[PDB]
Amino acid sequence: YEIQNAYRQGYHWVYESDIEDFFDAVYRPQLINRLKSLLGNDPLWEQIESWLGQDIHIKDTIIERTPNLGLPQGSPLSPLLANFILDDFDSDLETHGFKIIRFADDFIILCKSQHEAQQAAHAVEQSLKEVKLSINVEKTHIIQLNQGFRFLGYLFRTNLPPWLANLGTKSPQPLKKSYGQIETQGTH
Amino acid sequence: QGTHLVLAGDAQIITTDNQNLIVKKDDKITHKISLEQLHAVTLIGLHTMTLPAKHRLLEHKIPVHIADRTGRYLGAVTSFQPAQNNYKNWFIQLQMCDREPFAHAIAQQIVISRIHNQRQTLLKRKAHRKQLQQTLSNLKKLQYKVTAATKRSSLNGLEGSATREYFQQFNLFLPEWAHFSKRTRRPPKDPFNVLLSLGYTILYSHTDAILQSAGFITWKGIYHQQSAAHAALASDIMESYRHLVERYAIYIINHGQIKQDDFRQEKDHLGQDTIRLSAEARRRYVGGLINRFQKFSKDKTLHQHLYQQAQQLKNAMHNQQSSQFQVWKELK
Amino acid sequence: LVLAGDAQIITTDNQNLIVKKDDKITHKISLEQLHAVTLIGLHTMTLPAKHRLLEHKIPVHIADRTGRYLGAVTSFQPAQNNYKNWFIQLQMCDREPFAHAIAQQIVISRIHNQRQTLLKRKAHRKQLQQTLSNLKKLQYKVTAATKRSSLNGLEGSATREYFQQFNLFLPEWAHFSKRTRRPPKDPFNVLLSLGYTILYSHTDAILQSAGFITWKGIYHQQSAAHAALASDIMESYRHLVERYAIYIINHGQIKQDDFRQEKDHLGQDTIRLSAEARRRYVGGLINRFQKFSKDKTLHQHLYQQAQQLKNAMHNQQSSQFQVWKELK
Amino acid sequence: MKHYLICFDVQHDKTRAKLSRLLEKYGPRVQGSVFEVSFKTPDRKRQLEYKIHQIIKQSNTEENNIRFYNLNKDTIKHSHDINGNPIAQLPAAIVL
Amino acid sequence: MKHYLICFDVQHDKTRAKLSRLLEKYGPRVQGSVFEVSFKTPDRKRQLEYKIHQIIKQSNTEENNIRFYNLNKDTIKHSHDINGNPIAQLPAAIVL
Repeated sequence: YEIQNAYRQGYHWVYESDIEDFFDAVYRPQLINRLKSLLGNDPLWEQIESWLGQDIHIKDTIIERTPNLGLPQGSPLSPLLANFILDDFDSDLETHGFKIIRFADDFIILCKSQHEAQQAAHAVEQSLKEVKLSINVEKTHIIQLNQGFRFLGYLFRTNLPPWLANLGTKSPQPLKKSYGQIETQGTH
Repeated sequence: QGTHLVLAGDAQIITTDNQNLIVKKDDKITHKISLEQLHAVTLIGLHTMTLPAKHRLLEHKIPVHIADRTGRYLGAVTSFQPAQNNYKNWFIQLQMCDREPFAHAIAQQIVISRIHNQRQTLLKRKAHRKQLQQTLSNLKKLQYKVTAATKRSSLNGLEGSATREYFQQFNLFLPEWAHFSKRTRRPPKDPFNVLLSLGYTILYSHTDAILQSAGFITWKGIYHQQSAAHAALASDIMESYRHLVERYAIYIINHGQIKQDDFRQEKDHLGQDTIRLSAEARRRYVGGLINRFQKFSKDKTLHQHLYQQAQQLKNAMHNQQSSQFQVWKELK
Repeated sequence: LVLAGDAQIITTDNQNLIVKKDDKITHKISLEQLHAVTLIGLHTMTLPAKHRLLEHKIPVHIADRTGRYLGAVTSFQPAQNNYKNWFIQLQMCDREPFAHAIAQQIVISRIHNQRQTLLKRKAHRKQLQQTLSNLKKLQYKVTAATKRSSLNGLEGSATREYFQQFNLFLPEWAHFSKRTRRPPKDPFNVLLSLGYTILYSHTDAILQSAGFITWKGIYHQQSAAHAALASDIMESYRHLVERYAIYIINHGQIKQDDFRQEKDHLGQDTIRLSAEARRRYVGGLINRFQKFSKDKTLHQHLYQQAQQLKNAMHNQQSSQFQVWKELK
Repeated sequence: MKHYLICFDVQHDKTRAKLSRLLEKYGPRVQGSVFEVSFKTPDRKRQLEYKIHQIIKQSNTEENNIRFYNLNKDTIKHSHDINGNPIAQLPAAIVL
Repeated sequence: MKHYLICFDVQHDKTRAKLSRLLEKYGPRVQGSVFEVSFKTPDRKRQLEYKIHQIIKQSNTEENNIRFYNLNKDTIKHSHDINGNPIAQLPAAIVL
């Protein structure tokens, strides 16, 4: 009933649900504040930040990340702490015409149209191409990326939110019962 | 052959007298070349060309190579004979850019020339020589090792060490506000990296266009990685000439044509903090750098020189001999 | 698009191509529908328009009022940067047995077409018997030619003995004995040298859209300002220009009051067409191109033949490509 | 049978109303002023065209911006809006 | 190489004014709100739809009342006006 109600709202397209796509958009001080409210003031929280905001070394190149933004993929705390504060994206999914339906420790992504996703993906691809060019030409050594960590291998071998690009790398699916295309003589 | 005329300035006007080609700038005749001593034309930017000139050139089999304002190579007004040169040397380049003795000989010569020129740049200061005797001796020691290294990664390491030892010393030259310490960042946070970045991009674009005009495939490189997002051969040959940008940048900052006022602190649409160069200052700097490109030598300008170098490399590949291609070394 | 008119000035919109004559707009064609463009005459093209047509990889061919060919504005970067088909072509064109087989096919097609066109003039059959037999003998040797260097001489002799017979059909004011190519200096030769460039521009645009590089040829090794491959394929289809010219001259559509005679740039007797006669001739030629053999225009036959040639070259078989060879 | 879409732009405030009141019977008012219609024999198309002409004579200004764009099977197959929803589609067998 | 027909009815005049001015360049204004557009490669269609998304986000109305139809080579053949005039016919060779 919730799915059909959302179809009535206009959300005609669905996406495969993966929490990975939401690793690059997390704003950490809100998460630390929520934990500090639940479990109380503690000296562990500082340590937690020092585990999440580190810098990657690849071939004498330091790939950083924007301060107070993101959760590192390939870490054990990240899948637990990503869906803990997933609901805070709802407004940022509401303005762009996206909805999430939760059930059985899982969710599903509903959207009206697929144009902002493709524009975010194309912006990310162009940005990565310029970054590779400025690696090979101007001999840059400290690279700060905001998005696109999933294609971090590519370098070596208006603003839209960073989860839009990760959604746009995928291809969505749609959700008097007619039964085919009309014939030469008509419909039966 | 003949003169290979290159127009990379600002809005010249080309006209013909039916036996000569006349290039005027603000009605002052800048070039007047007979059609028997002309070999090609290269138009970088917007240059009006009177129709009798175009017909006279096409009748004499003189190609016109058209390139964008930035330096991207588009095409050429040609006929059969001038356009046979754009494809009669594709296969031999792909053969001879993979054979390791040839490629490694040329990649040894290029790095030798680069380290030689960046020694010469410090030699010409003559005011802080005593502090730089150690650095020049170190650069000589690093240069002498390139004559023996029989792999590409060794060349990369030697050139990287030489470049670091060359940039560690510029804090003596620049004034107080322009002192820079850390290596270059992709989003700049200091002025000198901004100036160097503009210079490197301009030189790369122009080298790329002039290499493509001679008949080369610029993604097959002899010393760099064959890759997209850049041309290997253009970023390969441009290494010998990189000292012009650095010398010019030091000159501009020291002589006061660019001050602290001209740099603008801002945040891009991505939100990352940047410092950039204002539009008037950027136009002034680009014009001055192209002027230095034009003042390369009394006989040749830089573009004609690069065309001659490309012809030399073409002959070297054609005859299989790896030492007929002598690289520019700035011998005094 | 063709510009055979009088003194047009092409300019751009960054989205559209605008053709203004004396500040009067004549056309505003979109860049998404344009395929090529030919400039016969004294037409201008602003440099940003050249930038836009060189970005979209739209060919433009140039000529002069006399009709002789000058050159082209082409780019040397491939379609999607895939250098595959170009490398295949540049390998295959210089292989000797393959190129020899295709050049033999093209020469045999050309000589058969010439014999056929000399065969449909009934009233002059007695005058045209021996010549036809001699062409047969030349064809009888083209199969026995074992080196690519002999084909040029055989085709030259065939074309000479063919063109020497047009003095019988044509009126006395348009007689000629030799095809004068670079400076056309006869009333009849301007017609041929103005139709060949339209035919060449059509086949060249089709070939470049197929994926080829037109500059390298199979049978035409050394050429003068014509792209070798387009001027190689159009060998079989160049009796559609040596029949239309006879039809135009004989049936009174074009008469000697149209030609303008001048001295050009140093002083040479040059005969050309005024603008209106050029427009009529080019329009009629394109109309006759459209009315090719039924169900297929000439463009839709040349794309078929280009695909057949590509499949012959990729599979390394010279038997897949079949020359046109107009009906017995 | 042939599928057409009729698109008209008339400025007379009453004549536009009368064409709107006429064309809603033969096909759905798909857009604000664009209809889709279908015919099986061309004489039925001619009858509709004559009705349209009869209505537009009362304008007394001679408006003629009424276009009948055809629609094929594959043309309908390739058609879509921005969202990607197939449009102007027809059913083969309704199992009501 | 695909022909398309572009039609809309957006409620606010200023919001659809930018739609109209964007769409003048891509094809002629054949009627009051109808455009005939020619495309060579679908990436131009994708970027045009991306900009249409941009302006409809600007309008803050969520208008899906933009409709694209195809026009094949023979779909053109049966297309016409009320007075029988053929429409949307693209030339093969202009002899300007």
